[PDB]
Amino acid sequence: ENNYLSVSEKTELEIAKQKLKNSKDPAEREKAQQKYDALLEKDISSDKAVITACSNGQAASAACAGERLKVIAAKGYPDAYGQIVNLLNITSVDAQNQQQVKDAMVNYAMVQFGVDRATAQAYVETYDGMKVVAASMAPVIGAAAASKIEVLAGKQRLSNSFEVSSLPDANGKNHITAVKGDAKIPVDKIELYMRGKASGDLDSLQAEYNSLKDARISSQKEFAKDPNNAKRMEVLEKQIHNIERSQDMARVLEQAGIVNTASNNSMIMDKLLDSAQGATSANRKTSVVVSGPNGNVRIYATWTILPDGTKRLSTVNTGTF
Amino acid sequence: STAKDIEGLESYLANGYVEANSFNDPEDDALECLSNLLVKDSRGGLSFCKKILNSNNIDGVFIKGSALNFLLLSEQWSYAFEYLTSNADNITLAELEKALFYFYCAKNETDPYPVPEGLFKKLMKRYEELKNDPDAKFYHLHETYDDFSKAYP
Repeated sequence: ENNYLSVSEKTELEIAKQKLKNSKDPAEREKAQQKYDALLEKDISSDKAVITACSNGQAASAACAGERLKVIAAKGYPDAYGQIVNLLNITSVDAQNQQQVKDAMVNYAMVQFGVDRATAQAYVETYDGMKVVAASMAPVIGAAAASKIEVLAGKQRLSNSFEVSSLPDANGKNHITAVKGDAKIPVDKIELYMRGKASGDLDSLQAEYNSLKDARISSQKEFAKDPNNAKRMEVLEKQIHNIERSQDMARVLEQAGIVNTASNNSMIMDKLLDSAQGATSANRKTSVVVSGPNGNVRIYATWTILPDGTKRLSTVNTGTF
Repeated sequence: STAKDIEGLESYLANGYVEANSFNDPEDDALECLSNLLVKDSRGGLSFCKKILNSNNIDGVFIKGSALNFLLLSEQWSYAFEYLTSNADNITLAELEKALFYFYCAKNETDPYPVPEGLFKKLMKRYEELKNDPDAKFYHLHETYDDFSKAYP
């Protein structure tokens, strides 16, 4: 049943299944689910035909995802994965295939999450929704193929005169990035931060921060005795401050009529990328003006100059009222 | 392991980022490096609070408030009192709100430190200048100023 797990791994898989079923500790069940999933991935990826199709840089190919699909069918939806596997031959999204990419994402989100068509469409048309959607494919088609699907959906969503692709960072973490010339924008800076979708549970951070704030008000001399107190409060304050600027930026564009659409976000990426072209360490700050039915908004950007001379967007900000 | 934190700081003052391949706001990376240093090594951590509090070549404004706040809550509080007395006309939004907040809390201390003359008027002068900066609300300046004045009428 799990022909490519060692004897030890079969034992661990069974323990994970038991803890998943019997533990009254949600943290222990979450660990057990992760353990079950990691053992299943080792089983599938250790299939001899999966190895042949998925190794030496081919993990994102259609061949690789198709072999993994065959294996998963043998140890058991499959029509949603068929349209998805076919997208893995695509290298660039243009008018020929963009609707093929969109429909496969929509149809998959309906089958996988049980939502109706209109709800699936709204989910896949967002960066954060599409990240959840592609991530949910990884156990079946593999992480590299799921990552490629997220990039493909990004090229379709953000169609304009830049490309979208995935760039590794300092740790091997993928960042979906709009790229043009010698300039780069990690797209979450536009689609999340500029749209008021900064990470962090505002209400959780606010209560942890207000907790420390009252202690400092109650006895500042005592609070100051340990610099850990002021370290935690200042980091909470900054996180809260980033959310509040992120939400205020979103509302500035909102009130101007520049709402959260792919078209608007794509247009913003393209103008920012143009403004960065050929920049130098002399001036690392640029700005563009975008126009909506209710007025204009100036968007300020700061760029990091990378060692190879290209520019990567570091901060994006609007003004306020 | 603090020399790491010091080299992250040195790079922020030099190129405006902690490390090249970090996708964060470099001010946030630097705040972490500064607070990590202050807890592990005060003597060197307060030094970079000064190196931030005088640098006319730092992107972020928040981090200056962080640096000032860290000195006010340290044994070198007096370096911060004398910084606010002379630079009150030049201090940013973040510094002014951290100043107004420190003294609001100091109203509750048993043993408040000796406040230099006219400092409260210099702060209140600076507030009336920065009151109408649209960025004031992100520091909650009008609220912090309300507690500061209702603490010291």
